[PDB]
Amino acid sequence: VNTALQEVLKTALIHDGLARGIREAAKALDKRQAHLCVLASNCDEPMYVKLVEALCAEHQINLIKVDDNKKLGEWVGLCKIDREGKPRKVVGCSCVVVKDYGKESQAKDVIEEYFKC
Amino acid sequence: KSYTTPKKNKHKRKKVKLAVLKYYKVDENGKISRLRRECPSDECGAGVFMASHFDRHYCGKCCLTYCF
Ligand SMILES: [Zn+2]
Repeated sequence: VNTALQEVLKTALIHDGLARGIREAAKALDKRQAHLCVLASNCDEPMYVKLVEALCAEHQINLIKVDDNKKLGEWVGLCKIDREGKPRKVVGCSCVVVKDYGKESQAKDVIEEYFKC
Repeated sequence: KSYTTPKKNKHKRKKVKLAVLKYYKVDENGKISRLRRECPSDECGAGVFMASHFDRHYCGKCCLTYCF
């Protein structure tokens, strides 16, 4: 389902739907337009993870747990420079909220059924 | 050309580490409590919080001031 997550977020960023960042995630959750969110772990985050988890669990949003931050930055793909191989400077990211209008994808359907079941 | 009054240095706006985390409060359960107020304006309806100064609250997007 990770490949489904990466494809749906790529479609969301193509369609200018998702938001990236703690401030952006809070804005989406408060605007009640959020659909999914991602969070990293095993980091020096004493109350960061607790704060975002409570925000995610407030009302009807899906949660995805990941380990690394720079890996999540690779998941979203913000530094696709030097296309002939590895990106030259990988950026890190912790919280990304996925709001999508172009949800017509089998990846979106599979991940939605996975969260529903 | 020479000057007498020293040049007025530019305003260096300081950075805040994890400024988002200062808006809510941490709890072990799945509940949310908001510390500071939120602007009830039209453009910023329910997502943009307001400032918490020492004597009044303020929102710069619509220039809304709430004095005590
Ligand atoms: Zn406002």
